Amino acid sequence: MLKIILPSLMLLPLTWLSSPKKTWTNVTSYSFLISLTSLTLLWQTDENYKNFSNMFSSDPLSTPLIILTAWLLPLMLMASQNHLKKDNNVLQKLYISMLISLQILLIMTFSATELIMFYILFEATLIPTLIIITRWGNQTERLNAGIYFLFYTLIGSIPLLIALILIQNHVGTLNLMILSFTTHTLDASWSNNLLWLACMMAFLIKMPLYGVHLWLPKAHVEAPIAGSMILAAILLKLGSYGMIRISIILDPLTKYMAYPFILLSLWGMIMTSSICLRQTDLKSLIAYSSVSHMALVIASIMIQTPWSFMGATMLMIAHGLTSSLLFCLANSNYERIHSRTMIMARGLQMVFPLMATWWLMASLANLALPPSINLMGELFITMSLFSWSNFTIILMGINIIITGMYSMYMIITTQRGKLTNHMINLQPSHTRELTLMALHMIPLILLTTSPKLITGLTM
Amino acid sequence: GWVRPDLGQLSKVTKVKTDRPLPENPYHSRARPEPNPVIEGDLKPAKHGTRFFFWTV
Ligand SMILES: CCCCCCCCCCCCCCCCCC(=O)OC[C@H](COP(=O)([O-])OCC[N+](C)(C)C)OC(=O)CCCCCCCCCCCCCCCCC
Ligand SMILES: CCCCCCCCCCCCCCCCCC(=O)OC[C@H](COP(=O)(O)OCCN)OC(=O)CCCCCCCCCCCCCCCCC
Repeated sequence: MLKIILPSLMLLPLTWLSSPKKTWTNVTSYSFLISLTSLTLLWQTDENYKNFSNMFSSDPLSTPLIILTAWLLPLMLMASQNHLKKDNNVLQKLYISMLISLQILLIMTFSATELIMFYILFEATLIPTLIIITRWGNQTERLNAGIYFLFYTLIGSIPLLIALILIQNHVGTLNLMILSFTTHTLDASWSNNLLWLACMMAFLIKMPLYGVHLWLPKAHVEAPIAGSMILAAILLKLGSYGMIRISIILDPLTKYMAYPFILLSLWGMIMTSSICLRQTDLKSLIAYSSVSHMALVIASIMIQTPWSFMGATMLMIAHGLTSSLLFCLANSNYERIHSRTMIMARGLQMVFPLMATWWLMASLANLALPPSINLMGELFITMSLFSWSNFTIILMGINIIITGMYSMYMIITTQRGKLTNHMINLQPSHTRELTLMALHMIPLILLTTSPKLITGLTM
Repeated sequence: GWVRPDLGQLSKVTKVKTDRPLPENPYHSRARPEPNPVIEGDLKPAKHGTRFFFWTV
């Protein structure tokens, strides 16, 4: 794991020592090489998990998240290159440093084998996202968005810290593999119910429920493109990863203690898809779509079926890729027009043909299309939920119908129709942003071609 | 035939001889309970380092 962490650590001296005319080139190229290096722990021949160190470990669950983070860092650099062109060199290098530190801390978080170290790196990732959102956001409400994001996360995470220290004082180790082996059943008391709530609510805040979710649209609207990318593609999945990790020591009482959150997830995915239907902001629409998909992930992890876990992992990776792609496309239009109003730019398929192709493919990934890991994850989540109770299929069907409706509504209202001819400042395309869309979409095709990698722990 | 003592003669120690036995336990002292069993041995290093959470060393 150190062979991946240390080059990413040395990215920062490269960033601060590179010439100002070569900084973006050097950091982007070496971060691509670091992702290529991070591809090496897919070499999983045996069923044994790759335990490199006494503190670092690999997993069929942790590996796709690490590879996605290492892949997404150069994509964030490419996306954030254009909107920092009229900026001080020190500020540009500081922004690149924030992105690189996010990548380092997230790789360490996913590869950490101890829950307390996972918590430390969890809040360590909480810091530079706040700095990015507040310092480089565009509108006034970035400060409110940062406050909401930070303190939703912290009020979630403090009972998680209390619960982790309780578990460490009880069993003596707080190591994931020792807990997984000598896990102990809980005697179903009110203290154990509160312990379950304390160790769940941090991750239930971090990936959005129907309740606490109000920080996500604010942060996504007010964040720059790299911040939206890192949030919607890694941090919600970080909450899901934490839930999958910590659910193993709560064996007997999850089967009744998970009831309110399953209902909250299903009805909330319906309501957030409805908001996507009647939403006037493109980034808000993508954010609420992310809430709906993560609600599906919450329901699968709560019902704790092998099909549910596999579908949860597939939906995690697929949703990260397609949400980053949608955010990048919306950011390209926003860099053209300097407004996120959805109804204002309408006939963009006329002037941007292949960007419209990327829009069409991104929306076909957003809805569940059967040659895609999106439909793979959503379909196996549906199968596990219907096994859990047959009446969940009604909520699933309503969610799928509204999902198709808001995705095709997005395509029709922002690409098709008569072109708003008054918008003179529609530059043709940047090879950079077309490359950005291609680097989002081609991994979706490859993971569709071989979905055994995205299958998680259970099979 | 008595001689009055000098200026500094009555104010010194005398070393009087007696046959009364010396009291072996003045103050009627109690058992004086034994101290703690001090641990002896070679100072080996701490096992597996500090054992503070995830710190290996
Ligand atoms: C962001 C989400 C916030 C809301 C949900 C938070 C969790 C709600 C349910 C848990 C109770 C509150 C958090 C306790 C954290 C520690 C849990 C734990 O270790 O439980 C086992 C312990 C019990 O320890 P034990 O299990 O060792 O008990 C001994 C048991 N025998 C003898 C059988 C071995 O629970 C507690 O000690 C709970 C005491 C809580 C006192 C403080 C309450 C503060 C107010 C509550 C809400 C706080 C968050 C919201 C603040 C406002 C936000 C707007
Ligand atoms: C793992 C975590 C990932 C997280 C995100 C990572 C992003 C960065 C990725 C960096 C590169 C990693 C690539 C990972 C995928 C690799 C794909 C691959 O080569 O898979 C192997 C597969 C053959 O292997 P095999 O063992 O036969 O497959 C299982 C069979 N039991 O090979 C093949 O089958 C050949 C594949 C290449 C040849 C071209 C395929 C063209 C497919 C066209 C599809 C058209 C339809 C698309 C519809 C889309 C709709 C939305």
